[PDB]
Amino acid sequence: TGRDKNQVEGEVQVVSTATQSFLATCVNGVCWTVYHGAGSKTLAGPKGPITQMYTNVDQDLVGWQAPPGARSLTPCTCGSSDLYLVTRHADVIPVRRRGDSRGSLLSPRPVSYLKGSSGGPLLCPSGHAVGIFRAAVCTRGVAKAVDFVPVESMETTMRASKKKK
Ligand SMILES: [Zn+2]
Repeated sequence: TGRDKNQVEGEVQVVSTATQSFLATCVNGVCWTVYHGAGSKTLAGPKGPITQMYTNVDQDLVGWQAPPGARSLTPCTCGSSDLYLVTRHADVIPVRRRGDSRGSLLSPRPVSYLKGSSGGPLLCPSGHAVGIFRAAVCTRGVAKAVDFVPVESMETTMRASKKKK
């Protein structure tokens, strides 16, 4: 079921697929990344291409089966929305969630800098992942608001991995 070797111990893992590179946040023992970047799965685990377990195309999301290769952050809805997002490498900025699919980036920046920041996570002020960046709202040439996938959508995969048959 994928390579999944070498201890990851990382809340967010940067990877690259046949189309591009972006981010994936481990949540509830499930690595979640952005569908508009993975496509035909086969990304890069700790050391080898891993296969995806589920894919919410209607929601543009894909969740793998992370186990001993992921720290997995805590979901928790959090009444407070002072979240924090990290870019492909770091960029720790505070974003106030404006909805389950929207967050207000307190620090506007050129959307080009957010290229690959999608698939990351908006962590509550306590270290709880509740939103994975899905799209940047760029006005003149900088994102003035971040759109992201809801963690509640990850729970549906946990209830049943697609279950087509
Ligand atoms: Zn939380």
